[PDB]
Amino acid sequence: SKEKITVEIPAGSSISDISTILEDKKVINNASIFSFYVKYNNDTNLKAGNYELSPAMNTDQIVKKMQEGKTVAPAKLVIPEGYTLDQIADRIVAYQPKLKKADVLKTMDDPEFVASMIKAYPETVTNDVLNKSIKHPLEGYLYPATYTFKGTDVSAEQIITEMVKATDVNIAKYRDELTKQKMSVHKFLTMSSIIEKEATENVDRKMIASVFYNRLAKDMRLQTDPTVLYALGEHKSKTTYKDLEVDSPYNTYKNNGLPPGPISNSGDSSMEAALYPEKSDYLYFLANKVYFSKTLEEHNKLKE
Amino acid sequence: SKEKITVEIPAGSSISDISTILEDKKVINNASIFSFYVKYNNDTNLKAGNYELSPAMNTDQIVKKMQEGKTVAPAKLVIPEGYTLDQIADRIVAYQPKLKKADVLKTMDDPEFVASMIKAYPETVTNDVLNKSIKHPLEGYLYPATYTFKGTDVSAEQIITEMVKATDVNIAKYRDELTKQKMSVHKFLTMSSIIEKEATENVDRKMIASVFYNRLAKDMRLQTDPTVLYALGEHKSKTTYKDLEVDSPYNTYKNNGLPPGPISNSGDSSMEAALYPEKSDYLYFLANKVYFSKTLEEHNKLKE
Amino acid sequence: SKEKITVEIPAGSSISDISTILEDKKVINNASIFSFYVKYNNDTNLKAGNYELSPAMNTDQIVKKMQEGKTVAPAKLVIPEGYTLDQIADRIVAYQPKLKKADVLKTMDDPEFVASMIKAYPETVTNDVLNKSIKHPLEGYLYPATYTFKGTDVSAEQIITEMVKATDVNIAKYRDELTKQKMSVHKFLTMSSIIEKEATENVDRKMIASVFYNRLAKDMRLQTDPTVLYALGEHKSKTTYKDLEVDSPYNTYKNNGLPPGPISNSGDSSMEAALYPEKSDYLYFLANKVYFSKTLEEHNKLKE
Amino acid sequence: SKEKITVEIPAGSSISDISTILEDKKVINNASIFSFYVKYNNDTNLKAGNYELSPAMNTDQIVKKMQEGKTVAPAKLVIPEGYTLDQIADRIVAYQPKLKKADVLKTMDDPEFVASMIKAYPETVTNDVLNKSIKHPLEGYLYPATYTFKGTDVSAEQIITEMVKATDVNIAKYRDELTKQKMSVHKFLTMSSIIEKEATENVDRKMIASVFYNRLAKDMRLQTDPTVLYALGEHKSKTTYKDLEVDSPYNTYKNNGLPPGPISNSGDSSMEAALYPEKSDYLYFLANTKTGKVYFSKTLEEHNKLK
Amino acid sequence: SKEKITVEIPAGSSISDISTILEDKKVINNASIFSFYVKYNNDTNLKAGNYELSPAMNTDQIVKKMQEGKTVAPAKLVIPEGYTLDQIADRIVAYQPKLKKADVLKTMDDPEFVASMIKAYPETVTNDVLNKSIKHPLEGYLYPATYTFKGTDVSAEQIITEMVKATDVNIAKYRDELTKQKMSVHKFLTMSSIIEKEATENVDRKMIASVFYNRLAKDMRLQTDPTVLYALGEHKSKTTYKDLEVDSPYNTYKNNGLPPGPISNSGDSSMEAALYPEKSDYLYFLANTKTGKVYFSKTLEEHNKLK
Amino acid sequence: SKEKITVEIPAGSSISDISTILEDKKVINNASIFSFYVKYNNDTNLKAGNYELSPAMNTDQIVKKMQEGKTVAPAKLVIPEGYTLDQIADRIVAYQPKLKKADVLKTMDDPEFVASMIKAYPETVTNDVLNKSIKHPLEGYLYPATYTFKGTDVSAEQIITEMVKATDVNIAKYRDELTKQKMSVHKFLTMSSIIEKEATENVDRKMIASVFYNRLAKDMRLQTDPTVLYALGEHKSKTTYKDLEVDSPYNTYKNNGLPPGPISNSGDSSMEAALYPEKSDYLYFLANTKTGKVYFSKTLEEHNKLK
Ligand SMILES: [Cl-]
Ligand SMILES: [Cl-]
Ligand SMILES: [Cl-]
Ligand SMILES: [Cl-]
Ligand SMILES: [Cl-]
Ligand SMILES: [Cl-]
Ligand SMILES: [Cl-]
Ligand SMILES: [Cl-]
Ligand SMILES: [Cl-]
Ligand SMILES: [Cl-]
Repeated sequence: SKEKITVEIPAGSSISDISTILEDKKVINNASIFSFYVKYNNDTNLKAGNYELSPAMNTDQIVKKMQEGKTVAPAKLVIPEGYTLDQIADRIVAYQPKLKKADVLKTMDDPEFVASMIKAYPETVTNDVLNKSIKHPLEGYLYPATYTFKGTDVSAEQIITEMVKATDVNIAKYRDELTKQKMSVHKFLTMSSIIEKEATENVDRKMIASVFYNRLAKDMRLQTDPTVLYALGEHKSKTTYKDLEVDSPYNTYKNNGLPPGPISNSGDSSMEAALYPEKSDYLYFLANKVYFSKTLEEHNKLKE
Repeated sequence: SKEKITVEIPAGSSISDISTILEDKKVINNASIFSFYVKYNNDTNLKAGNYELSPAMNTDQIVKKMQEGKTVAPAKLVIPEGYTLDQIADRIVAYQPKLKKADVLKTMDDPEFVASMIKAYPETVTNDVLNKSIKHPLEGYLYPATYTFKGTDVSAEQIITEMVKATDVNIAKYRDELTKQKMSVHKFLTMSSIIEKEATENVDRKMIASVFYNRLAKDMRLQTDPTVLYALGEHKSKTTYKDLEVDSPYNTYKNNGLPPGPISNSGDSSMEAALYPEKSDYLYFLANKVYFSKTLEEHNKLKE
Repeated sequence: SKEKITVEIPAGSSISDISTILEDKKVINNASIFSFYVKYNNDTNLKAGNYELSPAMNTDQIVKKMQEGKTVAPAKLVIPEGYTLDQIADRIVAYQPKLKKADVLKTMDDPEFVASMIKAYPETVTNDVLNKSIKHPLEGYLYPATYTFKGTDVSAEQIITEMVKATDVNIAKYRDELTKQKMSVHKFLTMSSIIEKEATENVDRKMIASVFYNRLAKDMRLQTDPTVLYALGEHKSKTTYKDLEVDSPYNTYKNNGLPPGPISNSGDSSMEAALYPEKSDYLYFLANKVYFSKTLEEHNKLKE
Repeated sequence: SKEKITVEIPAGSSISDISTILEDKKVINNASIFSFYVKYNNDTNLKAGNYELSPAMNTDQIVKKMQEGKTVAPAKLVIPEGYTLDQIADRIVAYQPKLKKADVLKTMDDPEFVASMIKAYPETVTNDVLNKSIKHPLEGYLYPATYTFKGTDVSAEQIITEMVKATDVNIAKYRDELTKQKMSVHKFLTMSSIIEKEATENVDRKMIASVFYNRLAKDMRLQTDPTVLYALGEHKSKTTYKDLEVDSPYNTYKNNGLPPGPISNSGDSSMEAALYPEKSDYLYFLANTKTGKVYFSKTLEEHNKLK
Repeated sequence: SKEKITVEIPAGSSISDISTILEDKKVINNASIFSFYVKYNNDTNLKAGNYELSPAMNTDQIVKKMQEGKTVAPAKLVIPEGYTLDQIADRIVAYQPKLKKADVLKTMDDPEFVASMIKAYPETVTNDVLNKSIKHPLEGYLYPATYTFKGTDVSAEQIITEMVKATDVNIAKYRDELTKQKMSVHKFLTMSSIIEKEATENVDRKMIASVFYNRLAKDMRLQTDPTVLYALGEHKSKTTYKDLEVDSPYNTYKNNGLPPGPISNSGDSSMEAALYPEKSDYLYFLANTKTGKVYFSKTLEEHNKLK
Repeated sequence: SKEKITVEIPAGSSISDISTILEDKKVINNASIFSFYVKYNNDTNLKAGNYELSPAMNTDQIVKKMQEGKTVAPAKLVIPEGYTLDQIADRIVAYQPKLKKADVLKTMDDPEFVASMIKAYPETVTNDVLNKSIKHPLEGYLYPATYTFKGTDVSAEQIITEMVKATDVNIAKYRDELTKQKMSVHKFLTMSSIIEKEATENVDRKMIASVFYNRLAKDMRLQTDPTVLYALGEHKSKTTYKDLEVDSPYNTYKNNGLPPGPISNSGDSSMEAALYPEKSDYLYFLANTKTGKVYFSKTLEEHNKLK
């Protein structure tokens, strides 16, 4: 009654994770033993979410409540900012384990599914996503936020649709300014993503933005590493010299202008940054504390 | 529904084997714990075969499905080529564990059971198997292949009968050529078995056959080791000099001609080899790469 | 049906013992795990006896069959020869665990129970057992043999009564010879017990008997160690010099003649020995091979 | 030769907590079996912190590192913006483990140590820091940067001195403007700090600064939460109502003007804002408790409306 | 003194997989208890391969051999027929563990190493191996036999040289026939190889050879699967339809003639077949996907009928 | 300082078997936990035999003794009555472990060793032992007693010699009677042995002896089971019907007279019986398969009636 304890099970939680949350919250006495019960009975299909449980509630009543998903708040699909479709796919299958990563990736790039989004969100997803130079059409169109779903075994299509919708809803406030600058949504999101992937912790994004706009204006290549990493389709730390020679239109070391599309989704500061850049004469920047230099010399003479 | 996983349990699988296949296939989380469940409840009578299972299927529902043998494909009794009745008996009891090896061996050599085969497969099993010099009448008559059975607790007689039948069915294609060369089935199978036991991996069986026919024709003893090993009734690696003195009609070091019967069952290449030997003047061969020498000298001068 | 396995559980078997017999006989796969099941469910009241069990019989069906005592042959109370009432009491409580040793010992020496035996078996248990010099009246009257009982929670009185009855039944054959030599049952059993406790493995009991009769006849004390050990009420190996001074009528080092009664029950050879001693002039003997010497000197000069 | 996984064990973590983090991070295979090891051997004295572990690392070694507390020692001493002396003390202890937190705090506030700084950097640290109402004299005077030391048992005094020197060196460019506006280094760093703690990453700090100056010129209290939190010497995110009543000169809800000194150190961004604010009519500001987008409103009603 | 059981741990085997193989092979008694040992001690870095273990061998030793990967080192280097340079590279590494697979492959294809062979064995390895269209110049030139080396850190070059020398020595008997038919050693070894990969043990290779020659004389492509598999540098059993479309001069479904070079080494049986085929009218052949009995049919219809 | 418990591990004991005997004997507390230790460490090579263990003895030591087979070594070599050479061989090996059973048996039957005994003890071991029909020449000639040896690696020959010497010394008292009855030492020891194996402890051996002599004088076969069992070289309790048909001169069901030699050694009791039997008309005897009380009946019917 008033002896209730509210536990929170994040999406993608292992059996040990669940067991340990239950012990931390005093619902059960020993995490190992609960893990043993689960594996012994093969009750591994536990649903994430928030549950109202009580101490000395029989182990089977607990497990059964979790297998039936009788929650007080649903499981949370958290999609962070700076994520590629591939990374988002990892989260989706960790959240809805009956889905397989290869199928989710197939749906995201499916011509018929992509066309449905173009039709359903015409002012956000346009024919621009169909450029043959783009690797994955919806890259950058799945918005960073937490999502929940009421259905059972929800499809990858339903899940992805909500992430496109959130993008449509959340950039509505930027729409008049996009029209004022005659900037397509696609380019807006492209610029935001390159700003997103370079932006450190507390670094000023509006300055980073100004460096990229300044370079576009003077016909200098953006020479931004996260685009090369994206072309090679990998989420690694550094980029070697051999990587700088990757033959891809996303390679901003060998191609002038913005890449064919975004390389990830973006946060609001990166979006504000793209639309309202700072006015400066900076053409270079180095990350870690971020030093903006305005000449060829100052930058090269600012190593170590 | 579409969440089904097909698992395959080979005949003779231990509890650990079963447990591990279940973990490999993602039906259960932990092999040790399933092993523990089985032994704790004493549910050790699990039937081999193929099952349609799903993840998070309760452990008892899994075990119960395996105890009742509710399979999508039956258990497979695999009898390899080059096997003696004794080895086949090992497989039979591993496949149908309510049978005891001593009883299976008794049935194989039972006068009344042997006579029934002579009557049921008259063109394959003839009075030749009744020669008092033969150790085990049906040696070589149980064909190498995979067998399945629908009945419950099938008798050793039913099982053995099918292996005799398969021999009858599969040598039907060689029957006209046997008549053409006036070669009894018994001798055909005898020759095939000695070819089978000498044949290495990729060695040419038709040459080995020609050496044995050449020796028969010149009244030389076959001097083939697997026959001595057979006489001593053991499945060992080497044959010592004291073994070469075993007093048995199967001993081709002390008796001229083919032994009284086969020393094992044979594959199709060994059978083709027996009926269609190569024409050559080779009288010796040494195994490991197989070198055929055509004179007394060349062989002795080809050691190490 | 024909898959039955007969297991034998001796009286006094621990849980490990039971578990191990079940594994040895192939009824279960693992003794430890069965032990775990028993202790986990607290099903420790398993009845000894012989059971018809089968492999893959569910653990609970096995335990339940043993808790209900549904045996094919009852539990065996084995009483060996050369046992004191105290040792017999150990066996009784190990066989019928609801009884307590202190109560069983109380019943054995109870005046009213002793009198009932005198009344029920008048030609075997007589007033001689009431001599105030006797430590335990029925000492030696409980016969060595295996006993079984059909009742539930049988009383110590019922159990002891059967051991007195067996003595009455089994010495019936010696009765005419006892009358011929005018030897009371009490003395007969007393002599048998001292012969029983000295008798080694293959030593001749009729010679030992003759030494004790020879000593009685010449008024020499029997000087037999097991009587001193009995007086001190202990089942130990050796007897120190301080033990030889125990002030008890059972002490045959300080009292002439037979002790007041038996110091244990006896086997048939010891009984035959008491009634039909050998004729000799031996007055001493030393145990280990047993050397009988006929003079004071020969014995003392036969150490080490 | 081996791959290194950094794991973090939070303070107050139970044995199950630790086991499960190891399994999550793929250093061990099974959290239960690890819990059993710890209990069986009775190795329950496991220290919280950051460790560099390897998968397949023998269980004994893992446990032995946590028992002894052989945690990740940073190659360099990094001091970020918006940090108080207490937090700097942590980064210092983490970097030079032979030093104890209590001593480093004492050195910071040691009258003789503070007097030596007033003597060594007279243009930067002046008698202003000795004002009776200041909690910690050098609060705000240890510059945010990356420092390294050649020495072996580097003392807290040596380290702190390098941070005070960095401040002195790095504000040299603002000297001319400070002299022109007649703003003391102390009031300068005070504004900078209240600006620093109120700005999310991308916020326009020059507007935040203008609000404060506007309030200051209009005799309106600054009412900035970070100053309340600093008053309580507490590193939390939100302030309660009871906190707003705290008796302290640092409480800008109860006192007009700037607090007696800075509440943290500041980045160049904030320093520029302090000296070069924007000329505007804004007197209120609110950052979304979601996006971190700062909205400046001219009047009290406009501000309240944003709930 | 002790009995030795060889166990095989396949690549990608889980801990349960390993435990159960040990129990199956009777090296340990209980797979569960072994899994627990591995997890408790955190000895999860167990290398795949072949090991010589003994029953009753202390658990620590077992695990220690697998961790260190102290696998069965063959006394001799055996190279069977039908092997490609990649497979020879494995047998070499297994035999001389100090050598790495990547280097052995590089040596095989090293322009300077190949030129040295053309110089050392001029009657056997000629400029033919330097044809632009060949994947690996020495493919087919390393003879199948058993080799042994007295040396200590025998180099890949020494080893490969002995195999090339064996080829040179062992084809000496075919020289006279090659000269008479004017068949280069290179085309000789090419035929031999396509014959080798198409014959089950007992099949009549001289008929297989006649089919190929017949097709060759009739301008019919050889359409032999093994050449397609070799084109993909893949050691599988069956070829899919997508594989038959692979763009490569080695693809005998898309190009007439023999491939640019051999696809493996060959046994004497195949070599005889190449030089002494049977005179016949067969143009197709099919081996049972069951018995391995090869059926030669004269026409296209007769062939198709065997499904 | 410590209490010692002797435990016995029978041949073919499983790990559970061993664990449970240890628990029964109170050397360990819990059979399960011990089984787990054995399996976890993979110490499954536990030798059968008799061990002196102590309670609280560290588990590792217990297991280590059984692995190495460091069993209870008797201080002295005791040879009881009714023992055959095979059984004596066991007592010898148990006492002097460096010796192997197969060698001790060979020495016993070694022609040169036997000839040396015929030479060293000519009054006792004569050419009679070399009779073609005897299984083991010295069967019955190794006296039952307790022996001890000062030597270090005492040989089987030295040991056997002492037992043959004991026989020679200890039958000296019967010499005069043997000469008077003209009974060879060999027939003497033969009777003694068949008398020995047929007597329970307290049975009157002089009556058993009279039966045999009576049968012998009446040309009735002795039909004594122990001779049949000895014929089969088997140490069992009961003889089956198939055993009674065994082809051997030792089989007294198929041959008249005494067997070719003794079937074991004998105690003085049996020896006296052989030389001084009782004069009686008994021709049959039966010992209860319960009490071991021997009943002698004069005729065939009286005997059969006792079923
Ligand atoms: Cl607990
Ligand atoms: Cl697990
Ligand atoms: Cl087991
Ligand atoms: Cl349980
Ligand atoms: Cl349960
Ligand atoms: Cl696990
Ligand atoms: Cl086991
Ligand atoms: Cl442990
Ligand atoms: Cl341990
Ligand atoms: Cl316990």
